[PDB]
Amino acid sequence: VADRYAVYWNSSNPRFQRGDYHIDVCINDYLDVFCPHYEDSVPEDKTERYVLYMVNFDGYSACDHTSKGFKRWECNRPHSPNGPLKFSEKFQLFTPFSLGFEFRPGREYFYISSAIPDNGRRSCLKLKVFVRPTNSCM
Amino acid sequence: KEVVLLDFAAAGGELGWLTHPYGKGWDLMQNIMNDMPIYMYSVCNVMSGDQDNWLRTNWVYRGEAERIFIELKFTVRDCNSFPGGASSCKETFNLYYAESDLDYGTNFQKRLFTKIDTIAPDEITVSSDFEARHVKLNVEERSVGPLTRKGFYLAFQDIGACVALLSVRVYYKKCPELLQGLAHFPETIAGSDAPSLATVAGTCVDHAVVPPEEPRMHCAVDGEWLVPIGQCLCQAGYEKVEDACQACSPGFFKFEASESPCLECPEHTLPSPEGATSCECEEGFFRAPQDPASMPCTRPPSAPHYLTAVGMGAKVELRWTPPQDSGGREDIVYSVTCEQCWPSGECGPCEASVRYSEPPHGLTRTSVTVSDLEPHMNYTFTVEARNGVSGLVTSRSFRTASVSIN
Ligand SMILES: *[C@@H]1O[C@H](CO)[C@@H](O[C@@H]2O[C@H](CO)[C@@H](O[C@@H]3O[C@H](CO)[C@@H](O)[C@H](O)[C@H]3NC(C)=O)[C@H](O)[C@H]2NC(C)=O)[C@H](O)[C@H]1NC(C)=O
Ligand SMILES: *[C@@H]1O[C@H](CO)[C@@H](O)[C@H](O)[C@H]1NC(C)=O
Repeated sequence: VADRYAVYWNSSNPRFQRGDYHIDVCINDYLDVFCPHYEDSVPEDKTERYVLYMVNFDGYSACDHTSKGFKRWECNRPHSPNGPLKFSEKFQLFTPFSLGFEFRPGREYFYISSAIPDNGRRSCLKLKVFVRPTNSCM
Repeated sequence: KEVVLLDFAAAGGELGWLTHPYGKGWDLMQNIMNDMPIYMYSVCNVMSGDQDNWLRTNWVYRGEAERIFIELKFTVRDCNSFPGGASSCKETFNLYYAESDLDYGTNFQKRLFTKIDTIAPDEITVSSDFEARHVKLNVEERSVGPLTRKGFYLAFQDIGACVALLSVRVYYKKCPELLQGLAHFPETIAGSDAPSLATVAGTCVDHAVVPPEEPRMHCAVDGEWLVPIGQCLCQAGYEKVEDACQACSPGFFKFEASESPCLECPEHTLPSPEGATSCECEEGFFRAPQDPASMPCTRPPSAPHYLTAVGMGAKVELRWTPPQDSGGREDIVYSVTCEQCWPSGECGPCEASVRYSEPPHGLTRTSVTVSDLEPHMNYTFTVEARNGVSGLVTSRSFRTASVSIN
C-alpha cells in the first residue's frame, strides 16, 4: 500500500460512516475502489448499489452531482463473479485520452456517491484526495 | 472469412501483457465510454527524456496462418497541448514481432524482436479535443509474413510519446468453402507472398464429371477465390439444379454429358420413371443403329399411296405417290421388282433383258422409264416403300400394278 491505495465502498465502513474520509496519495500512485460485494445470499434490498462521481469542492460539499462533475465508476454488479467489482484510478499528471483524467501535485480532489436503488436523498458518502507535492512523496 | 488469433479489445481487460521496464513504463487504465467499460494500455513519459518503453503481448499460437493481420485502434495526443511541454515527446511508436517455439513466459528479450512499421496517427488529440471530450481515435493496419515457427509475439516500443493502445486484434485469412459450378472446393488458407495464387483441386459434386477440362480454383492473399478454370457436368441421366444435380423428372431424360437440362420424352414412348438415360420405346415403334434417342419412335413406311404405269409409246413410264404414313421419318427408299405371267399361264419373274432409265432398288424419285420390253404380257410390277427401320420388319409394305404394250 505504498503505490496502491485501496478502499471498499459499502455503507458499513467506519471511515466513511464518519464523513471526513480523506487520503494522501502521490503522483503516479493508484486508487483502487472496491464496490459492495454480496454473496448470492443477499435478498436484493440489502444489496448496495451506487454510482461513483468525480467532482470538485462544491460538488463534494453539497453532495450534488447534477451541477458539475464527472461520472467515473458504476457499482451495478452486487453479484460480480471474481470477488468485488473493481474501479481503479491512477494519479498521473497527464492522460492521452479525452476519456481519462489528469491529476495536479498539491491540489486536492473529490469523489461522491449516490445509490442506484436510490435510498435517502440528503446525506451520502465521500472521499477526499490530497496529492503530496513534487518531492514530498520521498 | 477471417480467423482470429487475438482481440485485446473484447477480452474485457483481463489479458494484461508483460510491461517493461518493470512497471515504470506502459500502463493499463480503465475508463468509461459510450457508458460501457473499456481498458487501454497507455504510456505518457514525454518528460523523462531517454526512453524505451516496451509493452509485450502474451503468446499467440500460430495455427495454420502464414501472413497475419494486425489491427491497432488508438488515440495519440498532440505535443503543443502540453503546458510544461518538454519537447522530447512524439506521436510515433513501434510495432514488433517474435517467432518463438515456446512461450518465454515473463522472460523478455528486446533484441529478440524485429520491427514491422512505425505506426503514427491520422488524427492527433489536441488541447481542444479535451475540453469537449472528443475522442480522436486511430485505426491503422499492418501485417507481416511468412510465419514459420510454432508461435509468435507482438510488442510495442515507446521513445517517449503520449500514446494509448485501445485495440489489438490479430487475424488471418482463408477462402470460404465453396460450391461453384458442380465442383466442390475446400475452405483453404491464403498465404504470404503478395501475388500468391492458391491452386486448389476441386472435386465433382454428386453426379457430374470431366469431358476431355479439370475443375480448378484460385485463392488470393485477401482470402478470395479468383480464376475459375474448368467445370463438372451433370452426368448421364441427371440435370443440374441450383448447385445440386437433381434426377430427371417423371417422363424426361438426359442422354449424354451435357450443359443441357432434361429433354421431355419424345413421341411413341412410355412415360419413363425417375431419371432415365434414353427414353423407353413403345410396342410397335423403333430406332436405328445410327439413331439418336431424341429422334422419336418410328415405324416402317406404308406402301406408296398411288400406283400407275403410263404405257407412253413403247417405254412404260412408272409414276407413284409417296406413302401416306412416312413412319414419322424422312429417309424412305423405294425398291422395285418385276414378273412375267404369260397367257400361256405359267407365271415367273422378269428377265434382266429389260432396260430402265434408273437403278431398281433405293429410289429417291417417284418414276422411271422401262424400255427394252416384250409386247403382250400381264407385265406385273410392284414397288415398295422402305425406310431405315424397315429391317425390324419381315411384314412387307408395297403396292403393285401391271401393263402390256403395242
Ligand atoms: C465492506 O467494507 C468492509 C470494511 O471496509 C469490508 O471488510 C474488508 O474485507 C476485505 C476483503 O473481503 C478484507 O481485506 C482482506 O484482508 C485479508 C487479510 O488481511 C486478505 O487476505 C485479503 O487479501 C484482503 N482483501 C481481499 C481483496 O481479499 C478486510 O480485512 C476487511 N476490512 C475490514 C476492516 O473489515 C467488507 O468486505 C465490505 N463488504 C461489502 C458488502 O462490500
Ligand atoms: C394379271 O392381270 C389380270 C387381268 O388379266 C388381273 O386381274 C390380275 O390381277 C393379274 N394377275 C393376278 C396375280 O391376279
